[PDB]
Amino acid sequence: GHQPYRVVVLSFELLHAPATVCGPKKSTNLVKNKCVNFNFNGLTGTGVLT
Amino acid sequence: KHTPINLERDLPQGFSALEPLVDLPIGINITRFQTLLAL
Ligand SMILES: *[C@@H]1O[C@H](CO)[C@@H](O)[C@H](O)[C@H]1NC(C)=O
Repeated sequence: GHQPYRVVVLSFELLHAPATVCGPKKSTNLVKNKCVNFNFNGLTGTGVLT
Repeated sequence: KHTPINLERDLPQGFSALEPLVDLPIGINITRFQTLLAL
């Protein structure tokens, strides 16, 4: 109650501007020659990768 | 686009596309621009 304490405060905000600041993006392995779904950097679809 | 040009005093009669280099999320407006030289 009388000992030093270190304090850190984080603030966020939004407005009419590009985000340009985002956190981690997870990833999976790559498979071929099988009917599989895919998400290749924002593009979604289903097919066979060759 | 960097095009090697033969000896000529005018823009050549040809076609050449311009590839993109970089995109910057600045979100600012532009109305005037200038030139810079070295001496
Ligand atoms: C640039 O100025 C114009 C008016 O001069 C304004 O409409 C526009 O929103 C401005 N863009 C900015 C500040 O990014």
